[PDB]
Amino acid sequence: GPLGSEQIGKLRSELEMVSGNVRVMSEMLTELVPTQAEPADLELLQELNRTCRAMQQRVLELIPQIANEQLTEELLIVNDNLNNVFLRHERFERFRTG
Amino acid sequence: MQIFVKTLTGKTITLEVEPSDTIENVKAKIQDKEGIPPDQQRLIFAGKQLEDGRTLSDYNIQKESTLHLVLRLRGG
Repeated sequence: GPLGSEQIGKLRSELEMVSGNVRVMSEMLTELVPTQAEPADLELLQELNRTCRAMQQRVLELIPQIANEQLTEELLIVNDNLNNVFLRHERFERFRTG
Repeated sequence: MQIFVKTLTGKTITLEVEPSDTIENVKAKIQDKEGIPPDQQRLIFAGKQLEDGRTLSDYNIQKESTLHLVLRLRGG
C-alpha cells in the first residue's frame, strides 16, 4: 500500500528479522577483540555484514515508497543503525589489520 | 526456567531448561522440537559464542534470557 499501514503486519515481521541481524552483529562486535577474534568469528561477522547490506538496500528502497511519516522515520532509524554497525565493523577491521 | 532462542529467520523458540543444563543439552533440545542438527547450531548469548561443554549457569544465562541461533552454512 502507498501509506504503509495497509501491509503493516507483513512489514513488522520483516523489520523484526532485520533488527535481529543488526543486534547479533552489534553484540558480537562489542564482545569480540579485533586482534583476538578467531577465523570462525570473522566468518560470521562477514555473513552478518552481507545479510545486513542487502537489508539496507531494501530499507532504502522502502523509505520513499511509504507515505506514513512515522513509519518512514522508523525505517530511517533502522538505516542509521545499519550504518552504525557497518562503521563499527570497518573500525574493527582497521584495528585487526594494519 | 523458560528461555528464548531466536533465529535470524524470524523464529522464536521457547525452551524449558535448567541452570545446570549444558549447551550440548540445549542444542539437543532444539533438535527435538525444531529438527535442527546440533552440529549445525551456533548458539550465541549477548554476542558470545557458546561452548557445548559449559552450562547455562556458567554463561550467566538466567530466566527469560534470550539466546540467538545462527545456522552453519553447509557450503560456507
